[PDB]
Amino acid sequence: NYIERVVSINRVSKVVKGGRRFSFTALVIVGDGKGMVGVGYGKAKEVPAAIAKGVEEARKNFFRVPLIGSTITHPVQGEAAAGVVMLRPASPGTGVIAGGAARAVLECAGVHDILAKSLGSDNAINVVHATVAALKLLQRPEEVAARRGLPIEDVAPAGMLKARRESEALAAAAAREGSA
RNA sequence: GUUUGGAGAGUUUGAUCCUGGCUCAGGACGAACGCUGGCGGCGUGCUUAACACAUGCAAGUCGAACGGAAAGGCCC
Ligand SMILES: [Mg+2]
Ligand SMILES: [Mg+2]
Repeated sequence: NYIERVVSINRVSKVVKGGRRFSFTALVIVGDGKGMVGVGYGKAKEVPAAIAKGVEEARKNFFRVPLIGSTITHPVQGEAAAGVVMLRPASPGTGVIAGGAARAVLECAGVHDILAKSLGSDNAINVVHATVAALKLLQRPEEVAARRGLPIEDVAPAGMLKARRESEALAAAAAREGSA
């Protein structure tokens, strides 16, 4: 099951000697809610065809979000095309505290608890791009440990190790219930 | 050491991105005004003229400091 959010529909227009030739653009976000998300921008003469092209471009651009539990690993600031988004991890229960465009990215990413603030341009297209830039700056503790050559207990905070442990237990629980 | 904690929307253009102001959704009050109005608990009430003030109260008490004797009391 893929969750699909249409963030914005924009009616654009070319000009010609005969008048204005209108077109539609759709910014579409597709994800599985398991830490995969893709962003697709589709444009066509009609709204449904624009959305459909957006869905396809999003699936072409699936990428993986490092998620410790139901939260991002560490605070990050992504900047793209004047868009600036700050992401901060939150404790369980906080919920998605995010603005409209960033909410669509993070919900489809399956982030359940996050604090997100937009600090630059309010243009939905560029806010989405900035949010993706931030999510690409997220690092896994496993990857930090390897890149540093140190063990995991040496590079990460004990409380993040703990939250890792419990999240692995719930993954095992779902595997037990699902294979039973 | 460390989680207990940040949401945005509209509006410059034929269309676009940016910059940038304006406006709105929240909360608060020693409040006022309009419509409406059942009860109780607990608070609270001149923000203006340190303007002017009828009337009654808001500082007395001690006979174990003292001479005394108007009111009571008791004794002729
Ligand atoms: Mg701005
Ligand atoms: Mg006064």
